[PDB]
Amino acid sequence: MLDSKLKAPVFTVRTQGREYGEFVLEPLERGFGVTLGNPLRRILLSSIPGTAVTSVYIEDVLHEFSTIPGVKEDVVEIILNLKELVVRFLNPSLQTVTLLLKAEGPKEVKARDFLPVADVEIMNPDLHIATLEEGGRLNMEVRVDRGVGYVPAEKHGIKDRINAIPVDAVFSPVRRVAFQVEDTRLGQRTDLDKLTLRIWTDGSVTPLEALNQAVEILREHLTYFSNPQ
Amino acid sequence: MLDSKLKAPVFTVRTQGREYGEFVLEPLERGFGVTLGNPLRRILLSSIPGTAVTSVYIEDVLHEFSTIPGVKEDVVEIILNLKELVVRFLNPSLQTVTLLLKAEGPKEVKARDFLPVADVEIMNPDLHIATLEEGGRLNMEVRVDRGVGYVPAEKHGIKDRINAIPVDAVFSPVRRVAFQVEDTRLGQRTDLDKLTLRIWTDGSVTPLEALNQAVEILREHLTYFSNPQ
Amino acid sequence: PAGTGSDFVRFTQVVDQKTLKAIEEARKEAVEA
Amino acid sequence: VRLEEGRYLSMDDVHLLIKAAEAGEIQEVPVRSPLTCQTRYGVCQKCYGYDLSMARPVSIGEAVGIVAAQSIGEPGTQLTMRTFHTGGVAGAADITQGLPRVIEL
Amino acid sequence: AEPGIDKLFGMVDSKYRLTVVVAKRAQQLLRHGFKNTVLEPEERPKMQTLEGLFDDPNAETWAMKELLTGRLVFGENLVPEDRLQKEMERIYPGE
Amino acid sequence: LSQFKDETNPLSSLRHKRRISALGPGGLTRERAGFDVRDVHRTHYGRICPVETPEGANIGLITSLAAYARVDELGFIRTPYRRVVGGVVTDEVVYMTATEEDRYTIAQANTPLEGNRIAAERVVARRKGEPVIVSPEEVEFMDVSPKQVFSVNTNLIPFLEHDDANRALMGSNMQTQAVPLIRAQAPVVMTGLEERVVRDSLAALYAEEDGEVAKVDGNRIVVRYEDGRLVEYPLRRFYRSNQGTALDQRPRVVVGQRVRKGDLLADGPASENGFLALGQNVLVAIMPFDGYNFEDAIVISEELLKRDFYTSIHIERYEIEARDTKLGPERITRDIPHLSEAALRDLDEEGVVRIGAEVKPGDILVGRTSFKGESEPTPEERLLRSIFGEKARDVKDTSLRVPPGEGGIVVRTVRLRRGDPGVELKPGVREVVRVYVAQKRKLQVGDKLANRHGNKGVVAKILPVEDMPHLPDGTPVDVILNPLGVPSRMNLGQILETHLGLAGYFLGQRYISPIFDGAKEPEIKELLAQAFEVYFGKRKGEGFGVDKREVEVLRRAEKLGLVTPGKTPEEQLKELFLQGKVVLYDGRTGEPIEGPIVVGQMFIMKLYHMVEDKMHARSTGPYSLITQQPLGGKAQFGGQRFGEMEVWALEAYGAAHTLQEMLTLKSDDIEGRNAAYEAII
Amino acid sequence: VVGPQLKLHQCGLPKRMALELFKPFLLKKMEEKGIAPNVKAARRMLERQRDIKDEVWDALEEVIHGKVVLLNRAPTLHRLGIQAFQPVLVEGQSIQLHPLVCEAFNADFDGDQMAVHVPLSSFAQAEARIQMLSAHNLLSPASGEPLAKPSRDIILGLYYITQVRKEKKGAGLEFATPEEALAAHERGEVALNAPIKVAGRETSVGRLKYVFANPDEALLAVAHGIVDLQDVVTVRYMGKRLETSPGRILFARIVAEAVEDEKVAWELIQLDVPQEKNSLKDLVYQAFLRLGMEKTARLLDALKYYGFTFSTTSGITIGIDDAVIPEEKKQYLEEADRKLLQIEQAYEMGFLTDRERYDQILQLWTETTEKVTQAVFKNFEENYPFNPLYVMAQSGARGNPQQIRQLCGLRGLMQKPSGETFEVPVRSSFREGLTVLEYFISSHGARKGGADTALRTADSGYLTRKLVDVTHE
Ligand SMILES: [Mg+2]
Ligand SMILES: [Mg+2]
Ligand SMILES: [Mg+2]
Ligand SMILES: [Mg+2]
Ligand SMILES: [Mg+2]
Ligand SMILES: [Mg+2]
Ligand SMILES: [Mg+2]
Ligand SMILES: [Mg+2]
Ligand SMILES: [Mg+2]
Ligand SMILES: [Mg+2]
Ligand SMILES: [Mg+2]
Ligand SMILES: [Mg+2]
Ligand SMILES: [Mg+2]
Ligand SMILES: [Mg+2]
Ligand SMILES: [Mg+2]
Ligand SMILES: [Mg+2]
Ligand SMILES: [Mg+2]
Ligand SMILES: [Mg+2]
Ligand SMILES: [Mg+2]
Ligand SMILES: [Mg+2]
Ligand SMILES: [Mg+2]
Ligand SMILES: [Mg+2]
Ligand SMILES: [Mg+2]
Ligand SMILES: [Mg+2]
Ligand SMILES: [Mg+2]
Ligand SMILES: [Mg+2]
Ligand SMILES: [Mg+2]
Ligand SMILES: [Mg+2]
Ligand SMILES: [Mg+2]
Ligand SMILES: [Mg+2]
Ligand SMILES: [Mg+2]
Ligand SMILES: [Mg+2]
Ligand SMILES: [Mg+2]
Ligand SMILES: [Mg+2]
Ligand SMILES: [Mg+2]
Ligand SMILES: [Mg+2]
Ligand SMILES: [Mg+2]
Ligand SMILES: [Mg+2]
Ligand SMILES: [Mg+2]
Ligand SMILES: [Mg+2]
Ligand SMILES: [Mg+2]
Ligand SMILES: [Mg+2]
Ligand SMILES: [Mg+2]
Ligand SMILES: [Mg+2]
Ligand SMILES: [Mg+2]
Ligand SMILES: [Mg+2]
Ligand SMILES: [Mg+2]
Ligand SMILES: [Mg+2]
Ligand SMILES: [Mg+2]
Ligand SMILES: [Mg+2]
Ligand SMILES: [Mg+2]
Ligand SMILES: [Mg+2]
Ligand SMILES: [Mg+2]
Ligand SMILES: [Mg+2]
Ligand SMILES: [Mg+2]
Ligand SMILES: [Mg+2]
Ligand SMILES: [Mg+2]
Ligand SMILES: [Mg+2]
Ligand SMILES: [Mg+2]
Ligand SMILES: [Mg+2]
Ligand SMILES: [Mg+2]
Ligand SMILES: [Mg+2]
Ligand SMILES: [Mg+2]
Ligand SMILES: [Mg+2]
Ligand SMILES: [Mg+2]
Ligand SMILES: [Mg+2]
Ligand SMILES: [Mg+2]
Ligand SMILES: [Mg+2]
Ligand SMILES: [Mg+2]
Ligand SMILES: [Mg+2]
Ligand SMILES: [Mg+2]
Ligand SMILES: [Mg+2]
Ligand SMILES: [Mg+2]
Ligand SMILES: [Mg+2]
Ligand SMILES: [Mg+2]
Ligand SMILES: [Mg+2]
Ligand SMILES: [Mg+2]
Ligand SMILES: [Mg+2]
Ligand SMILES: [Mg+2]
Ligand SMILES: [Mg+2]
Ligand SMILES: [Mg+2]
Ligand SMILES: [Mg+2]
Ligand SMILES: [Mg+2]
Ligand SMILES: [Mg+2]
Ligand SMILES: [Mg+2]
Ligand SMILES: [Mg+2]
Ligand SMILES: [Mg+2]
Ligand SMILES: [Mg+2]
Ligand SMILES: [Mg+2]
Ligand SMILES: [Mg+2]
Ligand SMILES: [Mg+2]
Ligand SMILES: [Mg+2]
Ligand SMILES: [Mg+2]
Ligand SMILES: [Mg+2]
Ligand SMILES: [Mg+2]
Ligand SMILES: [Mg+2]
Ligand SMILES: [Mg+2]
Ligand SMILES: [Mg+2]
Ligand SMILES: [Mg+2]
Ligand SMILES: [Mg+2]
Ligand SMILES: [Mg+2]
Ligand SMILES: [Mg+2]
Ligand SMILES: [Mg+2]
Ligand SMILES: [Mg+2]
Ligand SMILES: [Mg+2]
Ligand SMILES: [Mg+2]
Ligand SMILES: [Mg+2]
Ligand SMILES: [Mg+2]
Ligand SMILES: [Mg+2]
Ligand SMILES: [Mg+2]
Ligand SMILES: [Mg+2]
Ligand SMILES: [Mg+2]
Ligand SMILES: [Mg+2]
Ligand SMILES: [Mg+2]
Ligand SMILES: [Mg+2]
Ligand SMILES: [Mg+2]
Ligand SMILES: [Mg+2]
Ligand SMILES: [Mg+2]
Ligand SMILES: [Mg+2]
Ligand SMILES: [Mg+2]
Ligand SMILES: [Mg+2]
Ligand SMILES: [Mg+2]
Ligand SMILES: [Mg+2]
Ligand SMILES: [Mg+2]
Ligand SMILES: [Mg+2]
Ligand SMILES: [Mg+2]
Ligand SMILES: [Mg+2]
Ligand SMILES: [Mg+2]
Ligand SMILES: [Mg+2]
Ligand SMILES: [Mg+2]
Ligand SMILES: [Zn+2]
Repeated sequence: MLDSKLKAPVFTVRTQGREYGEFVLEPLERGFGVTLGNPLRRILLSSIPGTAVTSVYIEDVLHEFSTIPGVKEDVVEIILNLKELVVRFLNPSLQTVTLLLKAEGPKEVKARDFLPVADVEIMNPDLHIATLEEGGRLNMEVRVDRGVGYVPAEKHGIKDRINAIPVDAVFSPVRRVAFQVEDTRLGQRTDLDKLTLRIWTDGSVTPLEALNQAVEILREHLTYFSNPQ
Repeated sequence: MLDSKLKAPVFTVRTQGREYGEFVLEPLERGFGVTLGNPLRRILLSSIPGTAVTSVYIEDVLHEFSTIPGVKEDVVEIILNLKELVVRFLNPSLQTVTLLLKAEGPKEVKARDFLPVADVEIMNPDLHIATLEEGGRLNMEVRVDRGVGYVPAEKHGIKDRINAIPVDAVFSPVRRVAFQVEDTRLGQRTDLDKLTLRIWTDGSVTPLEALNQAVEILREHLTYFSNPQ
Repeated sequence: PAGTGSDFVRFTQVVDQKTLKAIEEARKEAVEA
Repeated sequence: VRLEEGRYLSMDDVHLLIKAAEAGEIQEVPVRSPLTCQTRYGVCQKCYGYDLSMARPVSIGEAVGIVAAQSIGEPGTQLTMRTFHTGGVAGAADITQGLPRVIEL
Repeated sequence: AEPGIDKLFGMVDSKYRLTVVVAKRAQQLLRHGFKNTVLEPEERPKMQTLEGLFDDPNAETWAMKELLTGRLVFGENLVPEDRLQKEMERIYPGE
Repeated sequence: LSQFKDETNPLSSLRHKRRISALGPGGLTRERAGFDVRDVHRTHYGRICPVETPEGANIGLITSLAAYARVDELGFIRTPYRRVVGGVVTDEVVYMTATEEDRYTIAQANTPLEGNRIAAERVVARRKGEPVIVSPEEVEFMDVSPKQVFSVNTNLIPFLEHDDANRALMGSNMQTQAVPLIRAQAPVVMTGLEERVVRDSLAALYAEEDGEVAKVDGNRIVVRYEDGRLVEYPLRRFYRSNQGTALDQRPRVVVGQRVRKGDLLADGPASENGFLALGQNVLVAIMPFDGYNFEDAIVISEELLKRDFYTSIHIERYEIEARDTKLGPERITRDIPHLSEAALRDLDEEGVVRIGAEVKPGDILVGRTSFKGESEPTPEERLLRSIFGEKARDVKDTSLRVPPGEGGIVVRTVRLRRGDPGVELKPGVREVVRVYVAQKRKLQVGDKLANRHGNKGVVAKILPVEDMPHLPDGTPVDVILNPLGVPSRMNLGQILETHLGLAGYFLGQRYISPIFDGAKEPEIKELLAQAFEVYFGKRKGEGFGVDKREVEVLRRAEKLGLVTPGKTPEEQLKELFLQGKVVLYDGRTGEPIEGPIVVGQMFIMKLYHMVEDKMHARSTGPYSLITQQPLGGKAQFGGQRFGEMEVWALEAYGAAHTLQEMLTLKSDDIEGRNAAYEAII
Repeated sequence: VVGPQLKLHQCGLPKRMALELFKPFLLKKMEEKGIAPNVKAARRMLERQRDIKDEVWDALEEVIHGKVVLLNRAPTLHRLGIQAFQPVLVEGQSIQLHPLVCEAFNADFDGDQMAVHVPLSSFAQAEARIQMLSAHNLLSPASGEPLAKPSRDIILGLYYITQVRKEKKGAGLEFATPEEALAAHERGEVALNAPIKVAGRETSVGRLKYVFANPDEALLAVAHGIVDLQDVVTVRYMGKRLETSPGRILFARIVAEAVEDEKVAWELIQLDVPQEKNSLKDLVYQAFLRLGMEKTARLLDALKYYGFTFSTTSGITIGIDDAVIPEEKKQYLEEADRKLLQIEQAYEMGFLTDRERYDQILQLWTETTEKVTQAVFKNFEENYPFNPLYVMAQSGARGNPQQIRQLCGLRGLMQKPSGETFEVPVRSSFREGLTVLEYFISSHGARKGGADTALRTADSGYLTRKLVDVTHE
């Protein structure tokens, strides 16, 4: 092709790591960059499946409002940092993975201290979880699932071990979406939308990935305009 | 299918006359009805290519603000009724068609008075253009093009004949879009978007048609995210 | 004694064209022998 | 126009009359009212008027008594309250304003 | 709002009278069996879990749907107080 | 004269401690007088906050004294005043009596000073009660600072100066209702007392004399003073405040740290870093939504809940007694006579409920068995028992159940049986059972939040971050405040706070603006100017310019009168930003909101939930002995009160029967309610 | 808590509360269904939260169908203090009320708690939803005036949309006669002189550039960014070449649509001005008398809707640069200032009595004060027709003249404890620093105001009592 069609969007990309991901695409007809960036943004913040802590079990702790000796942090401040942790499985076979951890003595248990698990990777190694002092026992099991959106610990109420405690599920791997529609000058006319959205991600998935998934959800949805009635 | 997928959008339809066309579709996840109705609306008002008067030339009239003897109507009100006229070509070969008309003596020149043009049809036969009296000469040439959205006569400024006058371009066969997102309840969860958009059309195309075209333009656009660079 | 408690409306009966004939029939029966 | 006797004057009518008085044709208005009912412990239709919660005529069996006392109780909260039998004995404090007076009244 | 409330208000000499009729109507529309209606065949009362309102959801929503039509008859003294409840039970089954 | 210590949080406590009242003995002021007393008298300067009084029937009668206010030798509220001999002011101060004050010509703090020298010929001063423009030669005394004019509880308001004395009250009182959030956080803009507060109040734990830390336990911090000593400092983990708000001391000092004498070792229940913190700084758009923030409603970004922001830990305390009845002592056994084991589970410890057990409404907290009838059995119930199993614990189930509303996770229990160590078990009381329950209260629709300027609204809709207002750069707004609630009330202070906040956001900094001697519009405009560089600069460097929407709003902007026409979009936005507003995109459509909208960092608090918020709802229940009107108690809600005002309301309508039911079937008619119920069933 | 989408007709109540309230009615419905075998069963089934099958919610939701409840407010001052609505079960603790009736009950949402009762007898329910429902009692018993009218936000919305702008009037454009006045002044607009909305009697160039045939035509251009809703344009409606703004045109439709009787929609509406609370109020009253009760109800929500919607886009908020201070302030201040000196010289001599001096001073201020007030508005009315704060006040929306004054101009004379107003005024506005004393000074009259409400808040029925004891019969 050479004219109208060859003048197709030049989807260029610039991505560092698995977090930030810029996306540019132009030219575009009058006010389309908006018509696109917006829905996609809505999707990228709600639809996209992710992963996050859904249940925790501590050695001698029975409820979330307790305190563990030798451990500055309190159970609640810890289950909180866990929500911050970002994991990443590589295939469907992993619906629910339970990462194990057990540390003692003067040590700053970070997320890198979890025993490795085959198909699972941890994007949050140095993440702080607690500061143990002398005689500080800390043996725990933190469940991890693949879901979508926000699920209050009250809503699911996971049941691994009777003494375990449920945590709020934050699935959207996307941290924040953003899109700009700056005019672009191309020979003929000037009124040309130049969409370019910036995506942030916890690490679980990647910008590019997220975007792909997003656009699909849409496409698939557009398909629902098939059988009239 | 029975659960999640059978719970697919119940695209129902209600269309009376090629003009008005209601469209309902539910259930839908949190805030999607909006994510859908909005872009579609943007499309239905700009993309849906259409046709409409873009330039006019009168026998002895030079200025837009003149008056023609034997003709009650004034140049400004006549160029106005022209904007109301709806035409329809049948293939790409017709980008710009100039309909000719010449009527004299006591007659109510309607749109059916234009000399027929092979690849063109007039959906607006009985449209009132003027009421001619004794010694009323009326020889004109009105250009017609295929475009998208609204184009002020100031923006294009067509140049057929030096004495001709540009008219505001209204190609979009769509008269007005309107979508509502009223809550709907399906079992366990009540928060359910129920999108339902109402489409108006000049007659050229139909609601249903317009919608179909719209969703496609989007789909097609969603594909441009293919080859990176 | 003011609202629906008004001696004006306290007494008001409702009917069906069906029941209407039924009671006249009750009166028609009053004709002895 | 001929505003027939016994008719219920709509706001539209109260508008026509004010317009008439503007032109100069009337100064008073003969009208039924509660201050002259015959119905002892009652007040008939025609002497009351229009305003039910609706705009048509009053419907029979309505507790005008209370409906009145209320419509006047609510606004009461907006009036001023310095002293019930208003004014203070000093120099020459003449009238009484706000709720204090409405009491006195 | 509610169906032809105005239309209703007009069919009565007094606002408050209307409420008494529908009430009493809804009363007997249950007591003497719910199939004591003057309108049912084609388009009459309906609900959506299924079209199940055809049997017993809202009583008075029927009384009104009926009274809006010209089938019922309300008066101050139309039918002798006691002989009414007697004749209605004889003709309307459902218990 | 005495009541419950208002310790909803440290402040509440501190303010309550320093509160004055007229109501008392009987030889001193009663309830018949007041109109001249309840007025903020003239002498009420630096002696009594003019706004600290309550809101309602009790006004002027109960008031908390001003900051510097001090009761000398005998109940005469005095205030500080510096001596200014001749045109010379001194760093010396005299605590003057209310009476002696009349005797002199004092001037205000806000008077240009070159140190000891006064700076203007005509300078303000206030003789006994009146404002008078005096000469530097007559100025004998001067006011120490603005802060002495008001209370402690009021002096915390940022730009009080720009707030109607009437709404500032709402503010001052609002803070007393501040519930400590697990996520403390000091306001983006403070006044300068936050430190002194937590400190003078006993919020956080400070270090006595210099030294090093030895151990840092989640329960204790044994430090080592360089004097050769070492002491263990316990930390009240999760103790029960009179009002239910938690009070923990989270250490902020690491292992082996040389401490500076008087430096926080642990923070207070709600102290960020030795700074007071009673709400949470939160970005805010200030426009009208789809009626969701109607007259005083507020819309919340679900995102705020994603982060455990406005979550608050609450501890309730249930209690039940084993009473000694002449029909047989009430036994405290794990035996609940009539139906399931499923419901017995958590009751584990034969009787009491097990630790760490989630108790939902209805569940058993403690089992109790009293004796059935009043004195004789029941002939009807006798046949019934025999039928299936005559032999049965013919006893009643009067066990402590989770009251409607809610229950959390047990965290402690107390049992005081026979052989009491040294407790005071009331007569008849065989033994008492206390059970403490805790629940994490997250921000939910119906909860009420209020800034320090008096804007008090309730949450009306939690929106998904999905579609609520977002700035050009991704970041969405947390809360949306309707504007119609600001012209009427006259508190621009909040607007003045929002703006400065906008700066502090991209400038990543917190400020301090004293009462009457603080930040000023030009200075704010300045910092904003600095902010625009951070916000837009990076935008220029990251690779992009202005949107089509950004320019779109700009047009409707100049046509408005906000941006000087002609100048460049970049230059236009700067001006427009300096004004405190920026362009926001409707997260729902992607289009802009025609017209620059201000947004910023506004400190907002969560208000405590009184027991009334527990959505009451009674169907049927007990009834008083004497009068036969409904009554609630432990579990069953009390009946609502149907008073005359309402009676009339009904009377007005033609609601005849409806009114009778309220007087018969629903409350007093014995035979009625009974026949009623059944009839319905 | 406000229930925006809720309809007058209804109100949102927590299902949780519903359960308790309608327990008996629920129990029997349970037996009706397979949910429970009997009463005692159904009861135990509900005795514990965690033991309720979701089928029960579908049971309650079914029982409630049709029936309605009553709602009460803190002070029940008039009959409307109680209204009827159809419940719509909702999650949560809070109750969802409609905003329009928020006028009848004096209720804000800073925590005001309402109550609710249940009409049992088929009769009670009859009267309840017939003569006590909310959408049937629109007009007030006090004044025939509408009680349920576009309150605060809705107005603001409906107003912003229907309004016309005006701009710089450099060159003398009075096109009304020359054809060279059309050509040249049309180019000058395209230039940087004549604006789209200029003072040009017959028509500003803005009206010249655009001529819309059909109605819809008008709005599309707007949509396409060619025309703002508040700009002056020409359109061809039913047989008329009307020169009105898009916004106005649209409004016409909203009503013309709420009630399909389009022509009847133009006869009772005044699209010749911005929609004010009165304009609307009137609109409502007309709609009532003219069309019908229930139909009027529709138009009500219709307005409630667009009002809200437009409001959010309008983008009107409140920044510091909105409370504009008139330049004449310093003038009117200094003028009255020196005049105050005159009164002083006139006293220092012995001309005026100690009292004369006083009363004469206050006078001056009272005047000067009232002066700036008209001054600030004149500023807005002249320069910023669309100032946030100013729009809310003029429109029925929100904001009192005196109030505004306190912000831009200045709050001037506060009285002493007793009553004798101070001699010195409060020179400052809320826009700038209302200084310490100035503040303290204000604090005085603050207490008396509160001391006045308190002594009243005590007994609200005092007056109404006396009246009901002599009027009930
Ligand atoms: Mg590249
Ligand atoms: Mg996560
Ligand atoms: Mg272990
Ligand atoms: Mg702790
Ligand atoms: Mg696997
Ligand atoms: Mg696999
Ligand atoms: Mg180590
Ligand atoms: Mg390590
Ligand atoms: Mg990973
Ligand atoms: Mg250590
Ligand atoms: Mg388990
Ligand atoms: Mg971020
Ligand atoms: Mg081009
Ligand atoms: Mg452009
Ligand atoms: Mg991350
Ligand atoms: Mg892809
Ligand atoms: Mg169909
Ligand atoms: Mg939804
Ligand atoms: Mg000409
Ligand atoms: Mg002409
Ligand atoms: Mg002519
Ligand atoms: Mg014409
Ligand atoms: Mg074609
Ligand atoms: Mg061709
Ligand atoms: Mg073309
Ligand atoms: Mg709809
Ligand atoms: Mg459900
Ligand atoms: Mg539709
Ligand atoms: Mg079709
Ligand atoms: Mg079709
Ligand atoms: Mg009545
Ligand atoms: Mg017979
Ligand atoms: Mg016979
Ligand atoms: Mg007989
Ligand atoms: Mg016979
Ligand atoms: Mg008349
Ligand atoms: Mg005259
Ligand atoms: Mg009379
Ligand atoms: Mg009488
Ligand atoms: Mg009062
Ligand atoms: Mg008032
Ligand atoms: Mg109905
Ligand atoms: Mg009839
Ligand atoms: Mg029948
Ligand atoms: Mg049939
Ligand atoms: Mg079904
Ligand atoms: Mg079914
Ligand atoms: Mg069917
Ligand atoms: Mg009939
Ligand atoms: Mg008939
Ligand atoms: Mg008879
Ligand atoms: Mg019988
Ligand atoms: Mg018979
Ligand atoms: Mg307290
Ligand atoms: Mg005494
Ligand atoms: Mg006294
Ligand atoms: Mg008093
Ligand atoms: Mg004081
Ligand atoms: Mg002392
Ligand atoms: Mg003392
Ligand atoms: Mg000196
Ligand atoms: Mg000096
Ligand atoms: Mg000295
Ligand atoms: Mg004094
Ligand atoms: Mg001197
Ligand atoms: Mg004030
Ligand atoms: Mg100190
Ligand atoms: Mg200890
Ligand atoms: Mg320190
Ligand atoms: Mg903090
Ligand atoms: Mg902290
Ligand atoms: Mg809103
Ligand atoms: Mg619970
Ligand atoms: Mg006994
Ligand atoms: Mg012993
Ligand atoms: Mg105890
Ligand atoms: Mg609010
Ligand atoms: Mg700001
Ligand atoms: Mg300062
Ligand atoms: Mg200051
Ligand atoms: Mg400075
Ligand atoms: Mg500025
Ligand atoms: Mg967004
Ligand atoms: Mg914008
Ligand atoms: Mg009891
Ligand atoms: Mg009880
Ligand atoms: Mg209660
Ligand atoms: Mg019974
Ligand atoms: Mg069970
Ligand atoms: Mg349900
Ligand atoms: Mg029903
Ligand atoms: Mg209102
Ligand atoms: Mg009220
Ligand atoms: Mg209100
Ligand atoms: Mg409020
Ligand atoms: Mg309130
Ligand atoms: Mg009641
Ligand atoms: Mg209503
Ligand atoms: Mg509002
Ligand atoms: Mg001009
Ligand atoms: Mg001239
Ligand atoms: Mg001429
Ligand atoms: Mg020319
Ligand atoms: Mg020029
Ligand atoms: Mg130029
Ligand atoms: Mg003009
Ligand atoms: Mg244009
Ligand atoms: Mg114009
Ligand atoms: Mg017309
Ligand atoms: Mg429509
Ligand atoms: Mg119709
Ligand atoms: Mg219709
Ligand atoms: Mg019509
Ligand atoms: Mg019109
Ligand atoms: Mg300005
Ligand atoms: Mg502004
Ligand atoms: Mg001055
Ligand atoms: Mg004077
Ligand atoms: Mg001006
Ligand atoms: Mg001027
Ligand atoms: Mg001017
Ligand atoms: Mg004024
Ligand atoms: Mg006073
Ligand atoms: Mg002064
Ligand atoms: Mg001054
Ligand atoms: Mg000032
Ligand atoms: Mg000043
Ligand atoms: Mg100022
Ligand atoms: Mg100041
Ligand atoms: Mg009294
Ligand atoms: Zn009479």
